[PDB]
Parts: sequence; structure tokens; C-alpha cells
Amino acid sequence: IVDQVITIGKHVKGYHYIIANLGFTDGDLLKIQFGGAEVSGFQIVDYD
Amino acid sequence: NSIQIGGLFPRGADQEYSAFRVGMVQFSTSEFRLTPHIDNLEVANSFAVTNAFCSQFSRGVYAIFGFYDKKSVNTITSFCGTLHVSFITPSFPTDGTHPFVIQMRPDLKGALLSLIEYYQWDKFAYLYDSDRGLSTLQAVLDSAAEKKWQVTAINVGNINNDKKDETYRSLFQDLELKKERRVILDCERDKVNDIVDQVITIGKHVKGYHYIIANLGFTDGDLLKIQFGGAEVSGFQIVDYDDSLVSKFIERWSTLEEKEYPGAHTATIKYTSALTYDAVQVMTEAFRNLRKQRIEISRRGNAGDCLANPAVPWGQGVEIERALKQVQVEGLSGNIKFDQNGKRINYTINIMELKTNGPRKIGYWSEVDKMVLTEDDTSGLEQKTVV
Amino acid sequence: TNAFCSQFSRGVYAIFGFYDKKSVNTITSFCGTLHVSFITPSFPTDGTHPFVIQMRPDLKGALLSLIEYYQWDKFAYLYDSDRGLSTLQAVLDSAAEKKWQVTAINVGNINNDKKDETYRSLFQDLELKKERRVILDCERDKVND
Repeated sequence: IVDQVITIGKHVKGYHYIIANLGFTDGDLLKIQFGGAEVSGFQIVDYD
Repeated sequence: NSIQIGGLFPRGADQEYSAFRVGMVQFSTSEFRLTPHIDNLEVANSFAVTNAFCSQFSRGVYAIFGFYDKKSVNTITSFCGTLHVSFITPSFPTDGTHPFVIQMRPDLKGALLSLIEYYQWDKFAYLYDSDRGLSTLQAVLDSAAEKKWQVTAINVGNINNDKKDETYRSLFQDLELKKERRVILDCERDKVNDIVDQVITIGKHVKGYHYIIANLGFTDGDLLKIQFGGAEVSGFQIVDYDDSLVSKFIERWSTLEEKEYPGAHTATIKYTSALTYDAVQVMTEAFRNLRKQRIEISRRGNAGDCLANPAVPWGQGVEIERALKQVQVEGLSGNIKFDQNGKRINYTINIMELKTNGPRKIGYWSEVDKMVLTEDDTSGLEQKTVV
Repeated sequence: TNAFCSQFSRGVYAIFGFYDKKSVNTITSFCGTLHVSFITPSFPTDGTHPFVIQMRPDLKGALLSLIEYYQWDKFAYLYDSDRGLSTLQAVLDSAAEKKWQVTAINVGNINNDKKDETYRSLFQDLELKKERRVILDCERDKVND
């Protein structure tokens, strides 16, 4: 989905995505990271 | 009849050499055979180029086909002019009138300026690369004075590639002060993909932006990425894949074994490679017009050292020039013709636009007719007004 | 190339001379390969070429500083391609950061056996924007002209 989102360009400022899983950092975010659209999620494994 | 010629191929010119080989086969006749002496050297290094030239000269060649960089170009043009040696090259055209040099690449400077006026641009960004000389940069800058343009020229060349990211972010930061939405990419097929990739990352490939790829290979690069973005992309194509001539070439090219012919198992071909193939045809027709003209030019491998002082030009070279420059055949890059200097004339450059279904020719550019649009108008546009 | 190899065969320890925007690459290359030292008053090389001693200091810096001193935002830049577009790129790149409206014009390729209808057409474009501030980047000769 994230890949498709970037292709159609719906990852720019104005969009807001929420990854509904316990592995937010488990996936590749470097792609929709500089797009502009805000992305939120959940992390169960605190690397801190 | 064995005609020895020189071949200066820069390390990495796989498809170019592959096309050079295919040309040797397609244009091989019983009347005479061409004997290529290949020398793979770093084209950028002026010193190396000097040796490769004097080496091929001592071996006693009749003509030399190779490439040059913005740095070594002066070496070639100079030696070939002094030693009366003919030099055929697909590389960028020389900025001036240098004799004994045959240039396969047509001047894009004209086609570019015409396209700008077509879209009626008054303020645009011009990202250039100093690799092919600032010949086109001066063109747009000088025209910016007459046509009154606000050009934002930026050298995207000296960007160090081992950390080239905080540079692009700071690049489009300046292209946002004036809200630049119209960019002209004057780069190689490689530097273009790098920019295109960055453009998509920052999301400046959506509707509102307009890019112009300032090269003769519009379909040579990957466009599938900025194809559905929304931003309009235009460019130039010299290899018309709609010609039955080119279409037939691809039929055999796309099938060739990629093992023996590196980067040759595709349906397309880089304009640099296509010019190499057309170069072989020009050299063949040239040496053929000398046989039918009853002109003796033959010699041996004892031309001597090129640094010989005083340097005496062999008169047989003057005829070899008048031969190549007189050649006029049909190749992958349209009608091939030359002037007294070596610059191509009476050629055609198709203007391309990138739509949803893919690239599409919207017209062509003639050195005598400027830009001329061809059928394609999506006539009409809901014109169905209300009575 | 001959003059270099000639002086090299004569067995010299160092070479002092000049180069043009065209022959500069020949010198920098040979002197780097043959480890021969080359001292020259000509324009500085655009990069880091070893075995080359340059007497001429880089003006690129002093120029950019002067522009800011007079607080220029819109000016014409008449340049000559004889000493390389090293300074041209300098003002163009800085025009992006400092936000300048530079009108660069190559006053070099002007054929001298009829160079008058060209100058009249030159200051005709420098009047569309009423340019009153010009930077002459040329040799001592092209400047007097």
C-alpha cells in the first residue's frame, strides 16, 4: 500500500496515515518519510 | 582491400561498441573490409587520449572513430586538424568550426530554444551538467536577454555522489524561493535518473511541475516512475522507432545474444549507440565513394611518430575528409547530411511529451522549419457549449 | 604538446609558460603524468591538478564580496570564455543563494570585423530591464573595446 501511495503521490503534505499494527518500525518507512504526509503507528518493542 | 581505422572507446561503452560491431557486419562488403583497431582508454584523461591517437596514427590508419570529453575534446580537434586525420564521433558537437572532425550528434541547442517558446516559458530553472560543455547553457542565457527570461541556472554536476542528498534538499530549497515549477534537465542519461528519483522522493513530480529533458534520448531513460506522478515531462528523441528502417534494426537487435553483445538484448537503444551504428555506415559510404571516384589514398603503417617536427600532413587525408563530409545516407537518426565543417544538417528531431499511456511525439524540429506540430490534438475539450 | 615534449627531451627540471582554455588540459595532464612541474601566471585551474604552480590568485572570492558590498541584486554580467567560465559559474551559483537576477551575456564570440551591430543589439537587451550595473569579466583588451 505504501508503495502504491507514493506512486500515485498521495504521500505528500495533507495526508495522514496510521499503521494499525504493533510493528511500526518493522516496515520500511524511509520511502514515505520525506514525502510530507504524516505517518503514525504503534511500537511494542521499545529499542530504548 | 583492407582499410585500417582507429577506435577510441571509453571504458564502459558496452552498448556503443556492440552497436559498432553490428554496424561492421551490416555494412560489410566484398569490395573492401574495415579493420578496427580498438583502444579502451579513459576518455577524460587528455594524456591517454594523446597516446591512443599517436598510437593509431603510427599504425597508419585512414580514419579514427571515437569519443571525447569536455577536457580531451581540444586534444582531438587539434591533432586531427594538424595531422589532417579524420575523426568521426557521436559525442557532443564542437563549439566552433574544427576541420577534420565528423560529428554524429545534431545540435540540440536550436530544438530546445524552440520548445521553450512553444510552452511560452518566461521563468524557469535550468539544471545543467558541465560534462557536454556549457554550449547550451550560454544558448539559453543569451536568449534570456533577448526573449527576456528569468533563468535560474544551477550546476548540478559538481555534486559529490558519496553524500549527495543534503545538496538536493538545499537545491530545491532555492527552487522554492521563487516557487519554480518549470525545470529543464540538461544532463546525461544517468544524471537524469538521479534527479528524477530525487524529484519523486520530495514529491515534486505531481501536477503543477513541468520538466524538460535536454537530450536526444528521451526514451533512453526510465520514465515509468515520473509517468503517473502528474507532472508533465517533455524531451527530445533522435531515434524514431516508428521508421521501418529503425523498426527493422530493433527486430534483429532485440534478439542478439546479450552475452556476446553486452546491453543489446532490448527493444530500445541509447542515442549514443545509435549514432555509433550510423557512424559505421558513413565511413563505409565514404571509403566507397573514393573507390568509385578512382582516388588513390592507400599507404602503409609507417606514417611515423605524430610528434614529428616539423609535422607534415599526408595529402591523402584531405580527400578522406571531402569523402566523409560528402556522404548522405539514411540511418537510425534520420537523414544524415554534413556541411563543409562536419556539423550535421537537414536533420529532424522529434519533440516528445510523456502522457499516461506513455511517450508520444507531438511534432518535430527542422533546422529550416523550426518546430512543427503533428496530428495528436485531443480535439475536442467538451467544447459542446450550451445554446 | 610538442613544445612540452621538446623541453622534456632536452631534460628540464621545471617549465614556466602559459595555457589557454583549450590547451590547459594538455599541460595539467602531461605535467601530472611525467611529474614535471609547471609554473604559470595564467588563470588558476578549475580543480586540484598536481605539479602545477599558479601565480594568479583566485578572483572569484574578491568579486562576490564586492557585489555584496555595493549591495547588488540585479546586474548584467558580460563574460569572456577565454579564462574559463569558472567565475561565471561562481556568480550564477551565488545568484541562487543570494537571490540575484543576473543577466549573463557571452561577449566573447563577437566577430571583430563587423562588431558594432552586435554591441548596439547588446545594450538593447540591457535596456529591457534598464540595466545600470554591469560587470566586465574580460581581458585587458576586450575591456577597452
